[PDB]
Amino acid sequence: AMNRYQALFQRLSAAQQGAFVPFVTIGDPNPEQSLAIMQTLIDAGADALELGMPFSDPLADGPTIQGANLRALAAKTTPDICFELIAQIRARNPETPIGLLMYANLVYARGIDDFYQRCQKAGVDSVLIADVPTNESQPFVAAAEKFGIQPIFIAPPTASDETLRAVAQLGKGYTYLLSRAANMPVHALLERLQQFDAPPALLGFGISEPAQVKQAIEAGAAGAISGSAVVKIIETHLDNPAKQLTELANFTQAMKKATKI
Amino acid sequence: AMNRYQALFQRLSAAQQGAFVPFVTIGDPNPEQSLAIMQTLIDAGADALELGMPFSDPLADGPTIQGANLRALAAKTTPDICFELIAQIRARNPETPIGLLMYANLVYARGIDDFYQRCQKAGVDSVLIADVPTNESQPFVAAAEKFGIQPIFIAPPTASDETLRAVAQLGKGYTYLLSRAPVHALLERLQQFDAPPALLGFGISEPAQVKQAIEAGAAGAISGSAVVKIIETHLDNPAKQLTELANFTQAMKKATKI
Repeated sequence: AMNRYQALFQRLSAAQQGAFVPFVTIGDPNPEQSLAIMQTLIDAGADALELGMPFSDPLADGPTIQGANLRALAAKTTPDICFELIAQIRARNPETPIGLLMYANLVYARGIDDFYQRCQKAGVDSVLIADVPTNESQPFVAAAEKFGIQPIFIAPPTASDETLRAVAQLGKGYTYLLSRAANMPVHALLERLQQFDAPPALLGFGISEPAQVKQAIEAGAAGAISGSAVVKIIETHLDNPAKQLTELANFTQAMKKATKI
Repeated sequence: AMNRYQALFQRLSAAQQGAFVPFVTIGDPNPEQSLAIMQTLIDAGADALELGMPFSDPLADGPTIQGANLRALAAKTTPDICFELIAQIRARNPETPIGLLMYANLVYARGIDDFYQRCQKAGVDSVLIADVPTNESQPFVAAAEKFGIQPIFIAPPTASDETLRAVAQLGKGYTYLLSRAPVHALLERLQQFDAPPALLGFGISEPAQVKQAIEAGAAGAISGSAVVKIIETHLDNPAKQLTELANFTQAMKKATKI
């Protein structure tokens, strides 16, 4: 029977909407507030969550998500903590698809198979391994398959046929369409992905305005994902937890509204 | 019994100079030219090399290092090739220290022991694991010890004490600092804990930053992205690309005179 994303997309299409998926780092600014943040996103109309686990990368300091990683680490977030938090979100929201956007480091650290087992225990739907190409993805996918987890791949504009083949054969759930930006390349790739029979596309890069969401859907994507812009809201109101939440709800409502009509 | 870095710093100390260490991505812009680039850097007075292996991280924000990865990968650079190029540089330059700056991904991918064994075979002196904190570095430090490789760690200024005695204890070769020229202070504790000599690696792209690093008390400076930017801006003319790298490396090394 249908996985959570297959059902989401069919239900949304019947409602003539696309999907809005916000991204947050788990444990930012601390576990308890991160739990409130995740629930607030769901309650305000996020169609699924995309979630990152924190790790240190001092050479890459500066961008918003790295900023989140530092806060979560300062709060002593560990992967065990991240899985406990995901479990609680899953228990309270049994229908909401939950995807993880991981870097390989933490997935290898305690064994690949171990990681995906923990994913199944916590109720994760999908895992996107940000920094391993499709042609090296075999042990990730084998693990994902064993634990019923949908593998999510990135498909850049330049994607080769053998890359898109892999996406369609190995990937489930959705395809992460990274577009760093005239419209023809995006239109070309959406059409290509369908011809290869890949999972539905979410446009995922630099998406910060409601109009970008509406445009993604108009071009034919299934929805859009917003990284930085959700995390930025958390950073802007670090001093005031209550306003973090009301601003995250307001932003989420605006972005989800742009998925309609 | 001195590793390549100890023999280096002994020499540099006698010559009244600090260290200049450029960074490049192995195989950027293709393997043959990368081999010319590495030799050009050494010939032009680089005291050691810091070298990366390319991999794809399309979500990353960091255009210089990203473009280097993309270039090297489009030219079909693989880890096997990286080790072959390293071995050639080593044969031709028996004394020059060669440090790898790696992300964990590639080190785990075919096994940690395997990776450090290939470093040994290739004549690599040190490995810095960019994305694993000292207090999680046990399996890297063990494989490093097993195969005679020196582990290098980053000491961020935010870091405290036990993080910092761990860096001085576990680390060998040099210590990588992201402080800019707080820095007097952080260098003080490092030397107080017997850390390996400290190199400044944040935003070092002009000779005046190299002189400032040394004046500040550091043993030298690492230019983390500047050399890659010269590659990037002279892609259409390989011979010029090499002339610009020689000139830049010369001017950076000169700035190391105490």
